[PDB]
Amino acid sequence: MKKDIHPKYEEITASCSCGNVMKIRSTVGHDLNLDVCSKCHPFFTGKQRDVATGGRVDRFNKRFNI
Amino acid sequence: PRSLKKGPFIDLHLLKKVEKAVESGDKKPLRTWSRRSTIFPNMIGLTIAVHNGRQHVPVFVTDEMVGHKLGEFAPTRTYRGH
Amino acid sequence: ARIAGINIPDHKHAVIALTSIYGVGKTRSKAILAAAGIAEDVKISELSEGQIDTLRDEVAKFVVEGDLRREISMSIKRLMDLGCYRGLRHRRGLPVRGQRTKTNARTRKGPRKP
Amino acid sequence: AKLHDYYKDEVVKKLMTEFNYNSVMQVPRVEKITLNMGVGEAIADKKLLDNAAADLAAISGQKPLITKARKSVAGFKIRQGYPIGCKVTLRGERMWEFFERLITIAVPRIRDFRGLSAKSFDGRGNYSMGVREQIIFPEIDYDKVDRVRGLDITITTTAKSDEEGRALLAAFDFPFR
Amino acid sequence: AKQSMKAREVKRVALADKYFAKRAELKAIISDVNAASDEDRWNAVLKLQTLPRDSSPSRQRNRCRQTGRPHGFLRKFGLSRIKVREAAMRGEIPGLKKASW
RNA sequence: AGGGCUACACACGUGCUACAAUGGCGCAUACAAAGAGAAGCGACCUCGCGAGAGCAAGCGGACCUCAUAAAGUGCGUCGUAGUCCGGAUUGGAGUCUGCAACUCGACUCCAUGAAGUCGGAAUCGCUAGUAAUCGUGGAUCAGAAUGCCACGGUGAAUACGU
Ligand SMILES: [Zn+2]
Repeated sequence: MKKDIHPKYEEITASCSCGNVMKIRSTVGHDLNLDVCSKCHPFFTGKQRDVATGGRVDRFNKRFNI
Repeated sequence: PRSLKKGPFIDLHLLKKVEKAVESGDKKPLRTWSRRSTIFPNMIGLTIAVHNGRQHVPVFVTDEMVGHKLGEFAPTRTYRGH
Repeated sequence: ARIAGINIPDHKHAVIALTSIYGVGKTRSKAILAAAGIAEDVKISELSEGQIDTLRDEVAKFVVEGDLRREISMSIKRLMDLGCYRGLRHRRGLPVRGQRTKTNARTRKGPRKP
Repeated sequence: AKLHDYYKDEVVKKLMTEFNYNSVMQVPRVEKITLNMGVGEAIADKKLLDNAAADLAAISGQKPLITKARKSVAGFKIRQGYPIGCKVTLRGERMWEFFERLITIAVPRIRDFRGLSAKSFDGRGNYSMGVREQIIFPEIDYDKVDRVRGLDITITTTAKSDEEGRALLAAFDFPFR
Repeated sequence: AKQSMKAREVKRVALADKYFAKRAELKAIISDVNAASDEDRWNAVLKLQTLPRDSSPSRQRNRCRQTGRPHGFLRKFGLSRIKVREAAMRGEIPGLKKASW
């Protein structure tokens, strides 16, 4: 392909709360810190909560009422 | 705000209806009225049709959609401009 | 002055020229001036560099100009993003805290243009 | 792209059995992916197309090709040769890499993701979908963004039936709700 | 005479006095430090909202006895300013008379 | 059952606050009046900056609670600055009530604290304890007032005249 017009396609890291770290090339540049992936995803599971996927459980145990 | 010593507020019908759903489906909402009930992190992933005075406006429960009231997401007056 | 990346004034009571931090009124000003152990009515130009560094590393226990600014920004950001009513008041740049709206709120709305 | 390797090895291995193909060249291949963004309203502003262009440029590591309206039309008050689109052609490893990127980052990132469709296959195992919002890609800022513009996609394969593209994509564990 | 509003008030007061001393202690369960906020007083709240919100003593407007008026009420006499002024003029209120100083 | 009466391009009307050194803050310090008080006041006590919470005596009251009056006085501080004036707004975190505080409660703490430099044309009130100001209490009231009513506290000018 051409040069100097195509965006930069470095390989960055997709490290999700899923805990999976994948090396994709993209136009991101920085190390990417995620929340959900092809794994730890609802549709890719049947578990409610497919991963902590957000610690608002903390506030929910900050107010404890159950 | 609500007193901590007092806790959260949520209708029992809402909780139990919510429970039967987390028992027995994921695919459809509930048609509620309790704009004053709170959103439990356990209701996440649902898209309940909450009343607003005349209409059951639906609200998809997400992580951040936890610490407010059902009435917070069913506006009541329709302003457009003058 | 250059503490916390800002340039708090000089020839000013220490509690007061401490109020210049975006996040310190007088209360937190006094709080810091005590937690570091410096007199209040000592002007800023009346302060040494040991106490300054003490202040540097004492104010640090708060959120600061850029950090706090950004912080509140992200808070309102979650407001807007979450899709709530307060988010809508904020979106409009209106009273968010429950004021009357048909006449007042020349603070959020701005003066009576139309 | 690992997906490419995975294809070449495991998906290849699977499909030769799955279709009983006697020649690997008879076996389907993903040949290209085209991301078209029918901006359309670029008749209004250039920068939105530019923003869309920046968007389609940022999302995939390949400068875009700005499409133009074929003819002028009154139904959209578009004049002929006017840039009412922007698209990119991903093929090869970039295609595969963006593929892995896609199916493993942005597909979760779907709002109320209920599964991806299994029928928007144009008849020859060439799939076609619609994206409503770009923010699913973390290549987006979501704060320094200008719109929620989507685009449409035509993943043109060498599979020849819609079902074959379906099976092929299933080999990639496509959602297929 | 709007006997609908007055039947609502009487019905509301009747059930608040029926289930009285119940939401009282159901509240006593909740302003006290025990019950772990989740074991007794929490289940207690459930029981609260099972209990008719229409048995609370705050839903009442404290309406005038003769007219059932929402406004201008006065906890001393139980009647509006109007009905009470007419009685005051007529002398049926012992001792009451227009003040002047 | 919910929502509205609380919507908000806007205009107006009342009312509140301020724009400052005759003052702001801090400190200390006294002088009221009146009323209310029992599904209430609630001393104290204890916790909690605090919202308040627990504890809780007494009080149906010339006796117990609101309940310190504030303004003042003196100390210092601020030093005329959008300021140590302001304190809008907004964020967060609370306290409180209620079935419940999103619409649509109040308060508390922290934190930015906006306009705002005394105000067009015009225009209002008032002749003495009045104006002016200080504060107080009460009603309604689950909770809810800058409004209402009432109390005291400082306390002046000019009315030639038509
Ligand atoms: Zn993940």
